[PDB]
Amino acid sequence: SELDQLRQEAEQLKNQIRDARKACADATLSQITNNIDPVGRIQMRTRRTLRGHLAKIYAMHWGTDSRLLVSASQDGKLIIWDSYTTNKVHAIPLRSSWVMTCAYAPSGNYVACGGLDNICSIYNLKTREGNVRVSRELAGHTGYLSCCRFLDDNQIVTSSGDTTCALWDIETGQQTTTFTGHTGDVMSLSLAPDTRLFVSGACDASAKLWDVREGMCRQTFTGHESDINAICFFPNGNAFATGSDDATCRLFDLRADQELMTYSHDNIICGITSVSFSKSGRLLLAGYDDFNCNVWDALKADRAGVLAGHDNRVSCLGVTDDGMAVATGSWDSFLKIWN
Amino acid sequence: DQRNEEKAQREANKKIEKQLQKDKQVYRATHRLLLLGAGESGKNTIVKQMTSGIFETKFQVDKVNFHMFDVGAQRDERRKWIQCFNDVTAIIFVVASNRLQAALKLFDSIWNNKWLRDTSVILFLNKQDLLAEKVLAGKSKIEDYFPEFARYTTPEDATPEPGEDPRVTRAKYFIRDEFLRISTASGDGRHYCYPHFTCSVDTENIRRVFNDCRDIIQRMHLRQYELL
Amino acid sequence: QVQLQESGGGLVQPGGSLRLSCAASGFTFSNYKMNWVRQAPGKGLEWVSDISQSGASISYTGSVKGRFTISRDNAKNTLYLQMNSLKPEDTAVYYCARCPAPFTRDCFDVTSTTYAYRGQGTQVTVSS
Amino acid sequence: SIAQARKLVEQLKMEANIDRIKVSKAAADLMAYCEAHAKEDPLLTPVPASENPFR
Amino acid sequence: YVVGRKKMMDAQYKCYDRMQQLPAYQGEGPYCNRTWDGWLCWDDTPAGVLSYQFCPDYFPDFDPSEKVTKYCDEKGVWFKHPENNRTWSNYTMCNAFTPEKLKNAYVLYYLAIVGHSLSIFTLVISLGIFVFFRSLGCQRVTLHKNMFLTYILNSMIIIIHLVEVVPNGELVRRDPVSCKILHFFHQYMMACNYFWMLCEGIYLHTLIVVAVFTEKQRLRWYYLLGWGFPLVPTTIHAITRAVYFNDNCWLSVETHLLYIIHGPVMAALVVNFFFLLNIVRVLVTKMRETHEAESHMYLKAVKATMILVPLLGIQFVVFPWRPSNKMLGKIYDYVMHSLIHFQGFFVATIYCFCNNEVQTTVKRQWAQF
Amino acid sequence: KCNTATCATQRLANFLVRSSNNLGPVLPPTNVGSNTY
Repeated sequence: SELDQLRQEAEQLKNQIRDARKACADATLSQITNNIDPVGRIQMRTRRTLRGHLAKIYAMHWGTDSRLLVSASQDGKLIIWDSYTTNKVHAIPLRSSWVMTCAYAPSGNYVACGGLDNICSIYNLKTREGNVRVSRELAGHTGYLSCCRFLDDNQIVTSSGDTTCALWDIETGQQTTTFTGHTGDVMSLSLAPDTRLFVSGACDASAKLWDVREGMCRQTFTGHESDINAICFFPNGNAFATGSDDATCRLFDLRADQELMTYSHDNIICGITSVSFSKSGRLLLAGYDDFNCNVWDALKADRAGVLAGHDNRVSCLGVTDDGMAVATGSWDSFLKIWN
Repeated sequence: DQRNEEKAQREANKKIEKQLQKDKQVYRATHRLLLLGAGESGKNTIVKQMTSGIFETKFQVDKVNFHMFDVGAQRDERRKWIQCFNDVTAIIFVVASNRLQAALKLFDSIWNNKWLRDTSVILFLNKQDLLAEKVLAGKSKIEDYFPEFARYTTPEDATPEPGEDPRVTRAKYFIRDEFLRISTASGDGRHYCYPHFTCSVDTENIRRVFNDCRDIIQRMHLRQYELL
Repeated sequence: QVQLQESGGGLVQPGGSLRLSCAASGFTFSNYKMNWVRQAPGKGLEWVSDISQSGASISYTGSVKGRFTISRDNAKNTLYLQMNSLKPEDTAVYYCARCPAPFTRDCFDVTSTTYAYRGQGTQVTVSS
Repeated sequence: SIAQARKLVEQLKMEANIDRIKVSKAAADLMAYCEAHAKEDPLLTPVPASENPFR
Repeated sequence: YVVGRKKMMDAQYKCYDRMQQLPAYQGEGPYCNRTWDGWLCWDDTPAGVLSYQFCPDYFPDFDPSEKVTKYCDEKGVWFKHPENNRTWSNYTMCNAFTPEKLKNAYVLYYLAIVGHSLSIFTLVISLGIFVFFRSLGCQRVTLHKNMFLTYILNSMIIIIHLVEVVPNGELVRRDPVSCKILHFFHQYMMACNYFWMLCEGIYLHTLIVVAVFTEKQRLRWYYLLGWGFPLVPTTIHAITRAVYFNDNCWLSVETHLLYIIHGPVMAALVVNFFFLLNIVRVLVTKMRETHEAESHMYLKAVKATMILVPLLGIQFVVFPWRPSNKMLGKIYDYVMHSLIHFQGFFVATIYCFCNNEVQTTVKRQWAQF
Repeated sequence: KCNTATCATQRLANFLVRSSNNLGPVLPPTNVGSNTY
């Protein structure tokens, strides 16, 4: 039948890509990094503690000013903190009570939230009466929302559990382009610092590089053995790292199109929930379900001080744009800022 | 000049914590419930007893708040959004009493989940009358789906409603003990199940939920004091 | 690359035993709980069997608990499902599924209509 | 289930014909970024106190 | 010695009025006539009748519980002690067991100074753990933080009262007012401790039997009953102990005015006993609903009862009898003083050290070093 | 007199201050023989 020949030529394409990539691999990145000098131990304690949430924390996002951060909890509340004064700023109630994601505008004028309601809500913070109200609600996703990332003041990229990623358009309420390439629930995504390309990881153990300009799958990155729950870019923009539930963290290069290093350890067994990089890229962070976060190095596996300050499962974390300090989130409704 | 921003954020903080404690008083006094069922399980009747990806129904029973959440419009993938329900009071399970083995496999997965441990399960065996008539005529009996049904016997603690078929008591207790075999296996003393016998006309299912929720909170309070 | 391919199957006479395979690659075969599902024509997916990591926890569907027999080989990274005396009720394509989260006693979404960690269907037609 | 197979092969055909650089150059470009901005990495080296609002 | 000498005259005139009365006989017959002994008064008794009356406290070696017996000759006559040929009565029993009773009191003294010593060092860690750790914050631990504070204050006051007041002799002979205050603080802290057990009793009862769904119980009544309420019986007993009966340092235990505080305390502990029976009844019927093993059900019922006795103070209502037997009396003092003095240690071990949440919290915060 | 278990510590201190010489040696018990009543 036609399904047989289409499947057969599909496998032949997988082979010729793999053979071309295998011929492309000349020297593992571990070999070229054999002459580098390890940084050592950068063990550091927490600086600030943030309290005020009722239920577990699922997501957070940092601000461009590297001072404002917003988190979401199952109680139906959005809280924008102050990393310096520790004093809360805004308290946004939610119509639903099962939010599973959060975001932050590049200019600080917008936030995002989504969950089991299958509707992404955009809240405008710079209103005219000094209060907070929802600006636009986006409906059309069949499944729950899992990750949102603002590209600019007009368009937003949201990933839902309907196996499709969408590029919405505020002030219109309709989708512009849809990325129907995944065969599993999409968990997290991140955008490169050029508002042109972004990668998205789903529950099909594959991270796909999309293009918002044409709405097609530019490249596909594989290597993980379980569902991908975290993803982040290298500061240069030509590389990105992922994180799955198999206690493995891998580094991918947009030009190599294959895994380079696996930042895994035999002691860690729980899955990763959130990853991030440093300003210079000479570091690596990855959350875990064993109540603490590990610190690595991009050039080679160099275990630094473990950021162990949480009681429940770590579900979200981030790094400031200036790279001065980092933040972490956990299900104990507690947020800490490590520097 | 810089202190005014501080007192502004402090005043903004207190007015935020005031509303947080205001909503905490109703959040701690609300017993959220997860209404879960299978395809054509008859769970709509429970909703009517008193698009969007989830439904809500706020009903009070003797100054007690119960919040049921119905999963509507979500795909069959449950391994990701079932983790959000690790803080509810109980997960109401609806079965269409092979459409029965899948309910047992879904109950087993929820029971043995790593986050959904510590949450109890309220089981409702709906379609009790429809199942009773079909086993009475004998056109489609459940031995094809359960070969051990012949070797099963009526429990000593059976309470058959008078006039119920000698066969319906065998059927309702067999399905009841099927879920008990799963709950008692992984049960370490943190969450229990309360199977019930729900018909298509009985309106006392709301009273059953109140009694099970009372047992859940009582066992939780006993566990905090290490008494039980 | 996570991929599962199954073998065996075909037209079998009633009362004839048949065996199936499930070759797994791209991951650790020993650190996952593998399961089976069936898709009867004009019906939905139905769970058939499963097996734990080592092989201690093994369950089968009540509909055919006795005749079916499952086994796995962690060293060779291949799993085998043995079926004896096939009945007309078993004329369904069998898909090799794979539980996503490792080191878990539970397993969600085994019989979902659309699943990533699940191979193709091996047709097993039971007819005269 | 015939349209989805065509979409999978078409996306795979367009993805196959792309330019991929050698791993040696990709690693060299990777280390070049770290060596140039290592001085402006606050997480890499502990900055002196009283220089950040995280006191 | 000289204080009893003043009491000798007062007690003498007391009976000389009662001696004037004629209770001689219901029926006319031979009977020993009323007399006056230097130590105590004697009424009329039948011939050859060994009548006994309460023994006085002329000298410190005399015991109040014991009694003295008038002795007349068995053949219906008066008795003269064979050695001295003068009237004698059974006054030796009053001071017979004084040396033996003085050694056991020293054992009870050091058992109290050690019991309260191993009731503060063990509790400062328990109080410090609950305060420094914010992850253990709830209404149960909130009452435990105040329950432990009462044990610490009660233990410290008893230690100060047993080392600076009891071993001092010239202090009590001068009757200092400061000594009365240390006694008022002792009675207040004792009554406050014996009402926080009721507060823990009523709080635990409103979580298993009634008002289970009620969250955020008002702590105003628990704080008032724990601290505010016990102030009333102690201040009523204090003002009444200055008009009807007063002595040095208010260290008397023979006046019936002590029941102003200890009376309502016993009634508060009876309510805790009824609550314990209701709680264990609900606990039993809970295991009955699951068809649990009979042997394991009794084990959980006994274990839950044994861990609630120190919290609710059930040992006071279960053991209110002071056995008059000499051997049983010594055992009762050893058992009860051990349950009273070594009580803050038992509550700390069960509810802070044996707690599963506290152990996991300490292990987690210590392993991250 | 009180015999309740609550007033048990008070009955220990009272016996020590009265019978014992402020936690010290005591004069031998007063003569209770026939010579003294």
